[PDB]
Amino acid sequence: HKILHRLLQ
Amino acid sequence: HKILHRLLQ
Amino acid sequence: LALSLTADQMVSALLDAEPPILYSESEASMMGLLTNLADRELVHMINWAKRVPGFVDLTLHDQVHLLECAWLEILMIGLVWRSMEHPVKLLFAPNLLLDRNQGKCVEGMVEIFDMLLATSSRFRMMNLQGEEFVCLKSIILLNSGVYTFLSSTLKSLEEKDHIHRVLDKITDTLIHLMAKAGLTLQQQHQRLAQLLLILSHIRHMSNKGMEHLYSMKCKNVVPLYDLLLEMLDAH
Amino acid sequence: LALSLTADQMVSALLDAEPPILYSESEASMMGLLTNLADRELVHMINWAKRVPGFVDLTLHDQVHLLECAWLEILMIGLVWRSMEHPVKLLFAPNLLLDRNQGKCVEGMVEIFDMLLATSSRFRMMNLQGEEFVCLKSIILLNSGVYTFLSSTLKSLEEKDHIHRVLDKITDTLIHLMAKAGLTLQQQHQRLAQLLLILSHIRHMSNKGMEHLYSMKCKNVVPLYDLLLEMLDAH
Ligand SMILES: O=c1c(-c2ccc(O)cc2)coc2cc(O)cc(O)c12
Ligand SMILES: O=c1c(-c2ccc(O)cc2)coc2cc(O)cc(O)c12
Repeated sequence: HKILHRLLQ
Repeated sequence: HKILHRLLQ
Repeated sequence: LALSLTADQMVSALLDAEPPILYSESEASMMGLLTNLADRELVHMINWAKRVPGFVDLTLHDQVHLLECAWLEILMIGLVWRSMEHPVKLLFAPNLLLDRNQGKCVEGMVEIFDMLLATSSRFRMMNLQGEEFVCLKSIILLNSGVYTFLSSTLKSLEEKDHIHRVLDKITDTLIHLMAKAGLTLQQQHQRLAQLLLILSHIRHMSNKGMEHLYSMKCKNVVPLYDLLLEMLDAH
Repeated sequence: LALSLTADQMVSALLDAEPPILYSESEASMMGLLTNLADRELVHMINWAKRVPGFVDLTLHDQVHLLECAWLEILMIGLVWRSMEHPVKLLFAPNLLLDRNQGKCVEGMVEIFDMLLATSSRFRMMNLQGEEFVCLKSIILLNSGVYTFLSSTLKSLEEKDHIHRVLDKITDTLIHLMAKAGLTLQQQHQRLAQLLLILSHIRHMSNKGMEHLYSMKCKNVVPLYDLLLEMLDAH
């Protein structure tokens, strides 16, 4: 979830 | 499947 | 021929073919209650299917296929419909009204109870009508397994085209109902879409429910109910 | 605010936000090819999502949720769209055109390839347009995870209502497109229904595909592609 969260931010 | 087949017939 | 029925003849017929009301009769005990009820309902679902305009025009093999593909989704949409008037509760049977926390009796069940409750709340706020409900249930029966029909046979292809046309009629029927309900053309398109998109959620809950039932089955916590086992196996 | 966009502004915007075209770069080898492509596409899917009218109005937590719930269905609908013009083939990438039999390289894969091919054939016969395609893909993003949003928070409830209104607009947009395409009002309702019912099939194929990917993952035949593993885990 950390990568998804990063890319979305 | 035999019961289903029977009931449908 | 179902293709001749008028919108009102379609709805009235569907409403008259509704299955009768059945009463239900630890983790294993909970699973037993639900699977026992589903097994009994399946017998009546088969009788109901025969009366869905167009179903009997199909080959016995295709009738079997549709029912194998949509049975759980049909039990579930009937459940959310019955639960409409009972906020936060699931009315499995007149004598079986279960709260959300009741789903904790079984590992992994509260998850699906929440999705079911969510859909019910959704139909409530939308004020879904019974005329609409029966159309949706028939659409599920016809739509779920049609694209899994063989594509390697002319007859199968014609069977798919026939189902698609009957599905078109049901669509006209739903629009018709919203029309006389006083809805504008824009509200009709929007409501029809909302309903069909919910069917997508129901397919999801059904898939999740199926995986859950198979996993329990594997834990040998599912009674030997022959018809239910037949339908489960088909997946 | 997406709610202000006109039908044409909606479609044009969606068309301009389309992700770029990517090229792909035994049983393990096959799984590696597909999972590697999906991982790379996911990066672009996230960028695309940000441009879907209404997506960024949601809390970061809800954006994450929608993507976690619909990612595979979005990759799959894009795949059937690309495969339209290639009867019997699946165009994963310009340099990766696979036939049905190619699915036999992996246990359980031909089944899902057949469903994918079926949907593609379906979109072909229906002559699905790109304007429609982008609307459908956005609907999937917004609709899949909206009913899994928490119901235990006022903000979450407002988030669900917002998504539902944006979904209504997309519905008006689809009707609009079919209108200028010369379709009668009856043909419009019917086509809109056919499209939305297909989305239900796609959700099914996605669920089946997910179970397949997890099972392979368990057989340790899935490369360690971090983003793909993140999305898979979310299910
Ligand atoms: O919801 C159900 C039902 C069920 C029973 C009667 C209905 O009318 C509808 C669903 C049956 O078996 C299950 C079995 C499960 O493992 C999980 C479930 O959520 C269910
Ligand atoms: O179809 C796919 C895809 C895939 C890849 C790129 C796309 O554009 C669409 C689907 C990825 O991983 C899988 C993994 C599987 O186990 C089975 C599948 O069918 C797939």
